[PDB]
Amino acid sequence: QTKADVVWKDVDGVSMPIPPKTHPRLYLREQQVPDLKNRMNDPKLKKVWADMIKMQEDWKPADIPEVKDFRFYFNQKGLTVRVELMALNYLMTKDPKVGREAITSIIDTLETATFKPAGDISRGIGLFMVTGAIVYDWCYDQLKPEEKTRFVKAFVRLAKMLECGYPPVKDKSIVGHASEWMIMRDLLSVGIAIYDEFPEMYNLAAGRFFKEHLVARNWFYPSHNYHQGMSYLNVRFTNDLFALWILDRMGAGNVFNPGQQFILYDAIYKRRPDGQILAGGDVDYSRKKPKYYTMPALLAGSYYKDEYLNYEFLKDPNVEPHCKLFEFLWRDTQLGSRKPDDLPLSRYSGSPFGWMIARTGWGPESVIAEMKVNEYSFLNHQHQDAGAFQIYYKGPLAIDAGSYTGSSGGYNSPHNKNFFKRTIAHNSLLIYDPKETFSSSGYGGSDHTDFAANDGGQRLPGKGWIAPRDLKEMLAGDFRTGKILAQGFGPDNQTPDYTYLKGDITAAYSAKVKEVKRSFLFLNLKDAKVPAAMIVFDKVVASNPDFKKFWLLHSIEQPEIKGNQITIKRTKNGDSGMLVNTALLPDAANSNITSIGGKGKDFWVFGTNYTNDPKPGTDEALERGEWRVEITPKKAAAEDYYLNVIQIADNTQQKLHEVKRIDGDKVVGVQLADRIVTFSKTSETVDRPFGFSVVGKGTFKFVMTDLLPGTWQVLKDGKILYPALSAKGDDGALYFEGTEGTYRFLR
Ligand SMILES: CC(=O)N[C@@H]1[C@@H](O)[C@H](O[C@@H]2OC(C(=O)O)=C[C@H](O)[C@H]2O)[C@@H](CO)O[C@@H]1O
Ligand SMILES: [Zn+2]
Repeated sequence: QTKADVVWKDVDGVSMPIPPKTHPRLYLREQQVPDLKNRMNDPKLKKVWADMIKMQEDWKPADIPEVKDFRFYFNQKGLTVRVELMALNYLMTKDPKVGREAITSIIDTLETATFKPAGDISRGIGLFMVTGAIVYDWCYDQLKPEEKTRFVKAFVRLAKMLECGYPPVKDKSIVGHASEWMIMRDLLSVGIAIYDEFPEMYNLAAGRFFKEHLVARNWFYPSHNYHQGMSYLNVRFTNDLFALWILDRMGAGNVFNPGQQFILYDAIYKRRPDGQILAGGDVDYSRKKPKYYTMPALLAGSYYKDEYLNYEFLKDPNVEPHCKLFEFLWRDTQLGSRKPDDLPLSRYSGSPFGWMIARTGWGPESVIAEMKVNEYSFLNHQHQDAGAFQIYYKGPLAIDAGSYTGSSGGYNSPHNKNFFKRTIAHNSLLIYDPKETFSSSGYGGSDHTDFAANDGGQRLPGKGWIAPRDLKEMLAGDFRTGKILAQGFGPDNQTPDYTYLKGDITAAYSAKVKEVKRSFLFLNLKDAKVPAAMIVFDKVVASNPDFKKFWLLHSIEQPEIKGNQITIKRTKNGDSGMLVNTALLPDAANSNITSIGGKGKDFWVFGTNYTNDPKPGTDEALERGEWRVEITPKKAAAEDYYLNVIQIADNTQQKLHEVKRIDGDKVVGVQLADRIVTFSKTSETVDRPFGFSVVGKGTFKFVMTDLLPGTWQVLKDGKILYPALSAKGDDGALYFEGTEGTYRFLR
């Protein structure tokens, strides 16, 4: 970590650091050179070094693939490993000979290397460049002049092959491949290295980083989450952190908003007791291999001295071979670790996310609930899933359906364009305009289509469903998808009885709607037999009554529908959770409850099924799901309200809680167990007096939402009960306890 000591100057109105005139300055500075001897003698890093020396042997000829993937180069072997270890050895011994061998071992091949086109080859080329930059900066004072010219020219030749182009003016700065290794590690590392001879490279690489990449990352960082889904969180957040470490070790301090520290807590909250991670954005599923965020936990953990993240890394302290050197140089072996068992049970991610993760524990019995507004969309690996909810408990119950890969293909698959990334795949809301079109001409890198299917979902923002170049372009465009209206959890911070969230998601949709709102209320019922519930209350106003509205609930197994009750079970893979939904609004007379699914109908989108069967032996628990429940109004209307109450329990639980709808003037609500929860009848702010009646035994906990913040008064049976309570602005809510009787609220 150290304090910045380089000189800053504005370039085109943007402050940027200037590389110091001194070597070493890549991945470390002179200041930390003498500390390598101890890292060699630190046993936890002994194995790491041992591993790298093993990596020195060449690929045995017959085992070389022939299709030279990025997977082939990231599994680094042979000469390039050797020269890195020579260059390191040169820092440690100062020995002219050791340094000169590194320079001549690498230089010929660096200027000659050829790279056959293959999947994400820029990764290979980029890592080759790193190898070169290490020798160049680490052995700078052993370089002959002719050699520097040779190296500079080799680097430029290699740069011109990178996908972002050289100059690096191509692709995207918030998402996409240019948001990965090519600029934040690879191009940056070389530019730093050759700055004395050819500063243009640094000026371009870091130019774009500070002008674009950084600005866009600092903007969302304060909310401690990431937008690329729970798989690509790995590569993308890793490359942010490479920039972090690189520039700090250059002498530029931490250039990112320090909130970066808390981003990976979101992964921790999503860990299932079966070793898997809660789904989101582009992911696949497995029950064979637990998922880890090894590199992010390492880099962020060690830089910010964070024990919760460090523990995360300690789960599987095995870094990909091309990164073993960065473990060795940057890993904090002194830093401690803690299990997550003592963290608060709910975490909130503010603008531009508006996301709640809610839990009932950290052990085998944990319910895990996710609630999402989405203020903006980042595209790429993010799905158009505004308003979506997800519930796991002893297995996935209320699912985030579909899968990234399968029989359909991968990123470019029909299944991606037409189901996976679309609203229909999610526990959200559909409003079907038969005449809506969805421009997709810019999506993906293969198999381009001008349009994608109509799923009655949210728009495809951007110029044909591509991400914007950067934050400026984003904000000037059409990527806004909603607004957080209210949020909170309490009354205790550690074990909140409820978790609350409300968003206006109207902007996610086309002019087909006038207003779309969703209020989630998750209750931690603090009880083994039935440990959680979630109330969802929606307002949908369409530009045309004849636009069919849908409410969706996805599952793995077939749901049973019995009147106003929906029962979903897990009976496979050792899961045994149960979700039961009580449909309160629309009421039985205006409600159509229908299931769709089974073979041929699992990825169904109005007349067409976007087949995506797993590659044999994968997704063994079928978490890409096979069934969904649709709730539609019988009666065509511009304005409809949905009110659904979910309960979680073991699929062996006979008796659950009875759910009563509460109807007052101005408000609509739900009573179950000892919880009372109310909403504005119109889902707009309540600013006049209102009331309702409670009937039932014992003490109740009340959460009244949609209130005008200020001082409310609470009466019961005509007499003052709480002369003055305060509804605050963030949640617009009252919380209090009370027994049965007839209530009035004054303001
Ligand atoms: C700008 C963004 O929409 N670019 C797309 C790539 O993300 C996508 O590549 C897939 O995703 C990734 C990755 O982002 O790490 C790696 C693999 O190359 C792909 O699985 C490509 C694929 O055609 O399309 C877009 O250019
Ligand atoms: Zn999804």
